[PDB]
Amino acid sequence: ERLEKYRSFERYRRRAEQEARAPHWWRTYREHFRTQKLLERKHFLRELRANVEEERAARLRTASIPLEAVRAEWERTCGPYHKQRLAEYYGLYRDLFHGATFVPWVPLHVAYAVGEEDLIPVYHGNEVTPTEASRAPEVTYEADLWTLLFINLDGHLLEPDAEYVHWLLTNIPSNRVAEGQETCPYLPPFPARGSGFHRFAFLLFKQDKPINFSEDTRPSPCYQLAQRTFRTFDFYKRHQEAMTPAGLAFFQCRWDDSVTHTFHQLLDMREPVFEFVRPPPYHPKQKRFPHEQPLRYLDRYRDSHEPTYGIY
Amino acid sequence: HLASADWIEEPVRQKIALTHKNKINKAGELVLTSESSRYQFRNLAECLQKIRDMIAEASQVPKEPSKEDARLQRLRIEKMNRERLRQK
Amino acid sequence: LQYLIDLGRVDPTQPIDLTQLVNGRGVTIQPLKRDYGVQLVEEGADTFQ
Amino acid sequence: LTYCSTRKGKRKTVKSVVHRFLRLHSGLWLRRKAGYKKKLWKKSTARKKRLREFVFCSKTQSKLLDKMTTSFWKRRNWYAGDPYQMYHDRTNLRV
Amino acid sequence: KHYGIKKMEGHYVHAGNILGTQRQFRWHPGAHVGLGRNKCLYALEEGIVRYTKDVYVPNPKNTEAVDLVTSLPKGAVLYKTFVHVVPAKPEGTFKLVDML
Amino acid sequence: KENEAVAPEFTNRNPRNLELLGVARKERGWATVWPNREFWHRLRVVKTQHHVEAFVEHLNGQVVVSASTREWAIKKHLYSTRNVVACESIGRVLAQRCLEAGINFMVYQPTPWEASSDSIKRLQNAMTESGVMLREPRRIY
Amino acid sequence: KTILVKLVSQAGTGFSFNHKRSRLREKLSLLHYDPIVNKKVLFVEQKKIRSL
Amino acid sequence: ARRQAREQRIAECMAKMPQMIENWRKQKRERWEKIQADKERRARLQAE
RNA sequence: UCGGAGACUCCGAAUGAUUAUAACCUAGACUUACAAGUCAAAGUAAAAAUAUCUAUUGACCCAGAUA
Ligand SMILES: [Mg+2]
Ligand SMILES: [Mg+2]
Ligand SMILES: [Mg+2]
Repeated sequence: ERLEKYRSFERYRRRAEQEARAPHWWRTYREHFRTQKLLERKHFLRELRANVEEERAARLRTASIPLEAVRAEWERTCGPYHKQRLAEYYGLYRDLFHGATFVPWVPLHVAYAVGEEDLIPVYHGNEVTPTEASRAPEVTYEADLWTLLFINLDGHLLEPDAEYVHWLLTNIPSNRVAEGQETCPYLPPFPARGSGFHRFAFLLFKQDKPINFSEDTRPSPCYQLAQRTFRTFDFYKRHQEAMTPAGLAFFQCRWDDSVTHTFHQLLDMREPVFEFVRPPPYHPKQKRFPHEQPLRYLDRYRDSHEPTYGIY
Repeated sequence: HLASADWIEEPVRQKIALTHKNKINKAGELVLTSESSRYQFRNLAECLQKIRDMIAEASQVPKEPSKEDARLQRLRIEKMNRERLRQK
Repeated sequence: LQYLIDLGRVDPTQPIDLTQLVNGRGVTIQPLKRDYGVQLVEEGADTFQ
Repeated sequence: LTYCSTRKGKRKTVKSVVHRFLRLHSGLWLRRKAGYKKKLWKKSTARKKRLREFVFCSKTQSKLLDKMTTSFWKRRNWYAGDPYQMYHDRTNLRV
Repeated sequence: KHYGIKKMEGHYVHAGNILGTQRQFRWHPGAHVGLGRNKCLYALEEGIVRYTKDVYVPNPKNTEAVDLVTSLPKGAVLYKTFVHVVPAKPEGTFKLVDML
Repeated sequence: KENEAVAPEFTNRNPRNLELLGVARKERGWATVWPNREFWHRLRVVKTQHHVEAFVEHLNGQVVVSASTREWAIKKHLYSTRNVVACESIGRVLAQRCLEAGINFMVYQPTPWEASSDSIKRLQNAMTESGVMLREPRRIY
Repeated sequence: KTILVKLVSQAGTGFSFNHKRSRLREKLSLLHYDPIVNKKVLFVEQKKIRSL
Repeated sequence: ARRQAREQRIAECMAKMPQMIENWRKQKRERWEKIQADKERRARLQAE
């Protein structure tokens, strides 16, 4: 009576949505399933209010905004926070670090070179064909050592947990990466046909001091998958004292024509083809008398569709 | 072996290879198999017939592709989305 | 058919007919029950040489 | 049922069964759904779909019909092109 | 007739199993549980039935449901009982058909 | 060959692998309850008293990608937090975040009055021109 | 009372389906699916099957 | 011959089918439009 | 005889109106002596997914109709 009644469905929807998140004792579906900078913002906002043109655009609803400036600014402030969710959604933290999660701090920019006119940016989680990945991607980031490597989380075939690395760069001084020793040489992505989309991630680790990486070094070129594979969590554990992750960029890859060339020419193995197999259908145990069941009942339990004549 | 398949017309061999390159073995010999019967004769018939279809489809030009299905439509959207994404 | 030929109960060198199938007890035929002959079947083609 | 007929001294088939049911050599019996031709204008489409089907018989009903039919109706019939060729046998049944 | 809960909690439920039949909407459909015209509830995927109570938000189009929801006071929030079937099988697995 | 050796059964660990393929499950129930749960991703846009925000969330409800006018970078470049163009701007901004993220298909189910809203129509137009599709494909069996 | 009538496909096929209409209404015409033609076509009343 | 007669018969009617469908649709519209012509508009005019 | 309500007392029916007309095929189940009666994914096909409430029965034989 005294309490107000919803006059709009939306306010009730907000109340309903809020309650769903809130815990309840009864079983529910969810269970089962600085200051100076702020002052600068106020000054900028006051300028926007004063601007007559901005008011004219708003009333005429013709205003436009440069997304590029916002995109660059977005990365600086809460990019880390949004980037963390992107990686968190894709489960990169849990698989790579065995459940450990690191917030990204240093933006990681990598773009795959296509010819010379332009180079495709490696947007987080974006799909990139292996064909374009033929050339080693250009890596751009700001640094004052560092180590950056490409990891195939689910690429590995023989062992589920194991992963394959395209290449590993160690002892990177400042921005320049040529000086840092290339422990592993680049190899084109080789996702198998029928294995589905493969998530490939790039991890950048700050290096406090130079460390011996004799184990990391691989013969150039190395064509042994067993030699190539290692555990990222184990590798981080060895150098965890002086190595801490700061940059994460990942992309999505699927089978393409270029993959066929890689498997035989240099990988020197026959390409693996995979088929999606759904669980076989369920039927009740066949009865000697299928009472009330149509004549098709027998065809359900016959494996062979061709006539058999037995002794005759 | 496609290279030693002199019986097949040489120009068409080029077209068949690329169109169905996936079925082509690493050595370059087309590999095709069928498993749908208990009689090798009927299974073999499938293997031979697919060769004839491949030769016929390659020799003939299907001028009209007409429309595509849902699967191809999704792929086309994916490719278009990627092209705009690579602004840099 | 192959099993019968193997054991010497059908003479492959001679022509085969319904009489020589019945004589070698290869098949059993009942004319009174609407039998109109013998139909060859595809089962066993691979082993047939 | 005529258990012993005067002229021959044999059991007699009931022809009401021969005109309604089909026996597969395994021992199953087929039948139609009563009323599948009756008052179709007031039956729902799903209802009509069920009626058109051929249905099996129970152990009791199958046992009854086997008492009302003679062995001649329980033999193997080698019909060329038979549309019931594949259904005369049971496969992959453990019981 | 004989309306009741056919499948109790903890019971394995196959694709087409009918969870329950109700003369009226005593139990509302849940995730992966289709609703029949006769209002009977049938499962859609293999799973384990679990009953929960969740906030009921009606579709905007129907007038009667919207009017009743508005009539409720601001503080009060209504609830309904739902039948859910948690999927218990993986939709598919990956196998190597052939090595080419 | 050691390289040739491969386990008969592959185990792709990517949560999004099956969904991109198209075989991932969808909630096919909730017949009596609206909004429908038949969506891999749902794009919910909330209009507050002073701010309008758009969020893309998975079945679990976690917001994979979020665009909000309250964020400093956008509002510094945006004259009035609540406006029809502001809804247009956030739509384009969210689309770019969605496109770079790799999520190109979502399901958005506005209410009848929400659908009638010009701002939502304008924001939806931004998604279409940006390449974001508001209708997802049906699951394949 | 209502009369049962036979609506006949006008596409030249023999397909027909019986429907019900009120005796006081005009002859009913209803687009319907013709299985033979695998297309929708008009169905027109031909005969009065009975009165119900 | 019967099959050919059957086939040609269906084709001829099918060629004429689109016009008949439009005519049937037109009649339904003509009935529907007239129903609301005086259902409320006549009442509104009377109220005026 | 069927079904609705009450806990035997009351109400109805052998359904009518509205229906831009509602396919085929096929996993799994409900109900049930038998017979009858219910719900339905997938696949496929028309079209641009469920007819609308309230509720509604009659077997076999045998006669009618049609292309
Ligand atoms: Mg014999
Ligand atoms: Mg029964
Ligand atoms: Mg279906």
